[PDB]
Amino acid sequence: GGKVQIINKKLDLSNVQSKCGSKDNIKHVPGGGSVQIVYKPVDLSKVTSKCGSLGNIHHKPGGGQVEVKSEKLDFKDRVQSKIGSLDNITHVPGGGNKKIETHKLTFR
Amino acid sequence: GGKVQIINKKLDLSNVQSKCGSKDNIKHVPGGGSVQIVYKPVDLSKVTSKCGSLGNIHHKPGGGQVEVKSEKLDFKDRVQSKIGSLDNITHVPGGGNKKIETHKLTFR
Amino acid sequence: GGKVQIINKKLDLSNVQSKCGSKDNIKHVPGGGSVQIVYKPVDLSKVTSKCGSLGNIHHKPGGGQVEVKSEKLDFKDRVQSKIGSLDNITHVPGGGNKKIETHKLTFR
Amino acid sequence: GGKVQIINKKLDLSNVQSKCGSKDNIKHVPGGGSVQIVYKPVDLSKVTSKCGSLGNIHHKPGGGQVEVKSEKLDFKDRVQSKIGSLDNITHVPGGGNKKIETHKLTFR
Amino acid sequence: GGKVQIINKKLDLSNVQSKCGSKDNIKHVPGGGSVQIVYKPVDLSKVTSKCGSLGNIHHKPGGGQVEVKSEKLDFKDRVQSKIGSLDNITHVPGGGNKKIETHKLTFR
Repeated sequence: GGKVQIINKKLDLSNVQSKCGSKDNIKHVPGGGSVQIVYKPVDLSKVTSKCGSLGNIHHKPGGGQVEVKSEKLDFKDRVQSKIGSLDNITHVPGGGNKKIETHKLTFR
Repeated sequence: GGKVQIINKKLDLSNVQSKCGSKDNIKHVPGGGSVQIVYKPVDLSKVTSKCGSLGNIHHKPGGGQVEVKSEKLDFKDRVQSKIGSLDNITHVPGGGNKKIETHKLTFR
Repeated sequence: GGKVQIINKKLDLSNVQSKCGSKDNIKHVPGGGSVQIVYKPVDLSKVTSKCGSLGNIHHKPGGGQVEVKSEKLDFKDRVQSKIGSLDNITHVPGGGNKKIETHKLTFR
Repeated sequence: GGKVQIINKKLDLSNVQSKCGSKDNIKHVPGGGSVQIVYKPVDLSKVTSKCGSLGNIHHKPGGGQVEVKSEKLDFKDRVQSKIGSLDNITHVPGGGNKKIETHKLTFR
Repeated sequence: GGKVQIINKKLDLSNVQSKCGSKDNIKHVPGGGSVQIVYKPVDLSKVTSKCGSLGNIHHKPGGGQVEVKSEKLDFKDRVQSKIGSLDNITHVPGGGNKKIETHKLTFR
């Protein structure tokens, strides 16, 4: 028999803002010969702006209802190999250099 | 029989702002020959702005209801290999250098 | 039979602001030949701005309801390999250097 | 039968601000040939600004309700390999140097 | 039957500010050939600004309700390998040096 009464009269709301930055993986790479790896970028963000808003309204006297709201994420990883491997690289941004040598003699 | 009464009269709200910075993994890399790895960037942030807003309204006298709200994240990792391995690299940004040598003699 | 009465009259609220900085993993790297690894950056932050807002309203006399709100994160890691390994590297930003030598003679 | 009465009349609130700094892992690295590793940066911060806001309102006389709000984070780590290993490196930012030598003779 | 009455009349609040500094792991590293490791930076800070705000309102005469609010963090670590190991390194920022030698003769 209880009464839940909400009265709103003459409400003036304004200027509700929310801002988020950029999310770039690889961007503005003038260099070369590099190894850049972005592995599993998982995002569950939320940028929300609520102005005079109400949530769910429930009127369940003696209900007994079962409500389940679940979010499951399963992305377990098991690495058995090299992710980023760079070898035998000569990188000379300069000029006029002489006799730049790299060697890799593997006798298995 | 209890009464929950809320009265709002002549409310003036303004200038509700929320800001967040950028989230960049790899950006502005003029260099070369490097190994850059971003592994599993997981984000669950939330930038919210509430202005005169109300949450969920529940009227459940003697309900007995079961409500479950769960969030499960399972991304366990098991690494059995090199993530970032750089070897046998010559990096000469300068100029005029002479006789730059690198050697790797592995006799297995 | 108890009454919960809240009365708000002639409320003037303004200038509610919240700011957060940027979250960059790898950014502005002019150098080369380096190994940069960002491993599992997990974020659960929240930047919120509340202005004259109310939470959940519950009217449950003698309810007995069971409410569960859980957040579970399981990302245990078990490393059995090198994450960042740099070897046999010559890095000469200068100029005019002569006879720069690196050697690695492994006889297994 | 008890009454919880709250009356707010002619309230003027303003200038509610909260600021947080940037959270950068790797940024502004002009050097090269280095090993930089950021391992599991976990963030659970919260920058909030509340202006004339109210929390959850509960009216549960003789309820007996069970409410559980839990947050569990399990990311135990067990390292069995080198995280950052740099060897056999020549780094000469200067100029005019002569006969710079590095050697590693491992006879296993 | 007890009454909890709170009356607020003609309240003028202003200039509520809270500031926090930046939290950077690795930043502004012009040097090279170094090993920089930031291991498990865990943050649970909170920068809050409350201006004329009220907390949760509870009206539970003879309730017997069980409320649990727990936060559990378990990230125990067990290291069985070198975290940062730098060896066989020549670092000469100067110029004009002659006959700089490094040797490592391991006969296992």
